[PDB]
Amino acid sequence: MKPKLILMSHGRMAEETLASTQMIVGELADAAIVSMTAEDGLSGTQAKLAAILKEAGNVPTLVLADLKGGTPCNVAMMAMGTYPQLRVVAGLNLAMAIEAAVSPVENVDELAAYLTQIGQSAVTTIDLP
Amino acid sequence: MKPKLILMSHGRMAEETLASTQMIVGELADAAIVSMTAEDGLSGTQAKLAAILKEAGNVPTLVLADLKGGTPCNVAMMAMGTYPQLRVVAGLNLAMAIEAAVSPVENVDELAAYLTQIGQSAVTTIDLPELT
Repeated sequence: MKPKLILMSHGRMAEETLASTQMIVGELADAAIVSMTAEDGLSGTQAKLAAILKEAGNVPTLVLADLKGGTPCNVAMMAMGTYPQLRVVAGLNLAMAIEAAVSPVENVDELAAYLTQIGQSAVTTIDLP
Repeated sequence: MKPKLILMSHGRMAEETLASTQMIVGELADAAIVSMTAEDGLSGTQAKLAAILKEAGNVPTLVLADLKGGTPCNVAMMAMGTYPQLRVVAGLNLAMAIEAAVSPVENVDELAAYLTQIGQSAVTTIDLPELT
């Protein structure tokens, strides 16, 4: 067993990140997606996430959110008041999604910490000789 | 800003990253995009970036690439041998794109260093306060 994965973003970034991840790891990438439109706002985004979390119930779950302090990330954070096995990591990049897809890490806290280090290590300037 | 921006990725991730950025910072967020499809491979990806870089000439430019070691990033890296004022940062996330879009930083090396720091700081585990 493995935490369930959800990618959340403004607009269609998260949906395309999943699709891009599938170019590298194929069907191993299978996260649920919350794509906040401008029509959604806070309440629409909350409802979208709530439909996913309600359908899963009290199971280890990790949201990879696009951006600290954006409405999608805020909504994921506020859901942690309800779901004790939900964790959230912000700053979604493709390395994080690939590693989340392939990681055998079971524990949701360990997975969050690992993907946090992965995502940070993935950001570098490409420095030529 | 100063440097021209290019976002590059496998698939349409870069494309939608720009769209999301514009919806946060406004219509002034601008970047060229390379979307490497499953049919592109090396030559097609090289050609897509070359069309953009050739159009702009020897102008300070920053590529924000999705993933180190991927073909999009490698293609950007290879272009640096031809374009002396091009730099590349890998690990694109939304915070990096927002900050790039509004940054008034004119020097390319300063801008790459800044966005590297932004992109790393952007990645954190999120917690509700506990104050109850």
